[PDB]
Amino acid sequence: FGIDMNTDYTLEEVGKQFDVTRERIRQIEAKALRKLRHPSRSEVLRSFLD
Amino acid sequence: GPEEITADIPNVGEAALSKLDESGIVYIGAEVTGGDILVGKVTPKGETQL
Amino acid sequence: FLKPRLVDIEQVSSTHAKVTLEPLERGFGHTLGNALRRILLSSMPGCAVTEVEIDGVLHEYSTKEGVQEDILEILLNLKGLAVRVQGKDEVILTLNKSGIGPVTAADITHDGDVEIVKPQHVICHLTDENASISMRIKVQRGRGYVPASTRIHSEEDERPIGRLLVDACYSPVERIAYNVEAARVEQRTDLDKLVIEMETNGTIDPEEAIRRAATILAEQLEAFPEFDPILLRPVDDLELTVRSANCLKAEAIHYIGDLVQRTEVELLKTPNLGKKSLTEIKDVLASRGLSLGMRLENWPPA
Amino acid sequence: TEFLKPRLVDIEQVSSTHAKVTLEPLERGFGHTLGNALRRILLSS
Amino acid sequence: GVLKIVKVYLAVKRRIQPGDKMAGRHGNKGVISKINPIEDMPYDENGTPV
Repeated sequence: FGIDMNTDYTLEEVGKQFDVTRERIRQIEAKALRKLRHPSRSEVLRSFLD
Repeated sequence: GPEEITADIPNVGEAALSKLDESGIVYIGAEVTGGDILVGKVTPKGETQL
Repeated sequence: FLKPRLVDIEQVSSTHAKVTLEPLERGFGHTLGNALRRILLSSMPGCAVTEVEIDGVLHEYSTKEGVQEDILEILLNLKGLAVRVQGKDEVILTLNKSGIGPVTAADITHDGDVEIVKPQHVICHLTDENASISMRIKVQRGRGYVPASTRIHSEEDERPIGRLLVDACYSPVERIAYNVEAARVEQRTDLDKLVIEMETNGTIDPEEAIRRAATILAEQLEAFPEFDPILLRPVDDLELTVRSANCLKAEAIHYIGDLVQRTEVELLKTPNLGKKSLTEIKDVLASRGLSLGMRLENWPPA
Repeated sequence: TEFLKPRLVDIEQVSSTHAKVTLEPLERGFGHTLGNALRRILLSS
Repeated sequence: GVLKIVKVYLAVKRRIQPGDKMAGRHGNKGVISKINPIEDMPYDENGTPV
């Protein structure tokens, strides 16, 4: 995403910047969001949705 | 685009949609207080630019 | 240090009576009397009608065809209906009548604890040969004045819009007056009497009221954060289909926290849950960042 | 139709022979009847 | 520009509360200050409050 940064970067671009590219990165995000999905992490963000 | 009186309202619970008929208009004889939706109205605004 | 007591209770009417107290020391008739007047007027059990569902009426602001009374007038008339119950704190009665003529308070169906003090009391009139009115009159018991406006906070699906809430008039007492006259008992220097002349609707006995009054009066002398909030929401907040909700409730799943603990396997083993219902549940849970087989470990705290 | 008893007291007394006692919860109109009846009794008898 | 209009008619019932203005026909105005219990009301020898 563009969080605290200029614009945002394509998964391939993020791959170039991480030296480990493609599908790999797409997985991390999926497991990242997952970790943010379950409560005690997500309850602070949950109230933001009305 | 044209505005709609439809009962389909973005971001509302069933408690909110309860007082409205299928068309989106509050029932006759239904007692209401501040904040209750009398007539559901929705207007097009595309590409929210987040 | 002579303590008072009661004497002849004179009932002059179904409406009102004069209760009297003999053994009163110097100046105590006033101290006891006014204090008694206060509690008498203020705090007393009452049975005043609360909820009323009428025939074809959505709101109290309409007029029903066949009755010259406006619906609001009929509610206001009902509020002035005096009834007394025994074993029930809240009873619901049923009123039915038709043809040309006045509908009185004796036209209701008589229940076990129902006692109508004014059978002649007019609820509403009937102007046409064939015109009929049925209504459920929900009568509950309480203390003090509870207006219809403050009655809605709790809410909790008063959805039967045909049900019009009315202001609570709970109190037997209308007028209370106390006069102290010097009361000469056979031998004693000087003592006073207490003549409390009260006014009621007939739904409370004088001895009873006068008793509870001083009962309360003396009764006052007795001293003289982790985890998701969403987990404790009822399943109805998930807004599932009636079938799924009833099935879950039948499986002892009343809250979201109970549901997120269950797995697909376990849920499919239930007698009433098919693949469609499970699809729906997974969909609505995923739509709010939840799922099945969620562990929260510590169910429940308090 | 249960009733209300007080639940918060705090006798704040000045010196010894003087005292100011207070009670928070109390049903409407009970404060006057209690205060007055106790005052009448306290003074006259 | 207006496709359709929905007019809902509310019936609100208010009784009386402090801040309301009351007056006789003699040019004597006033505002209800506090709503006093029947208990505290000045009463005659008959026992009828005011």
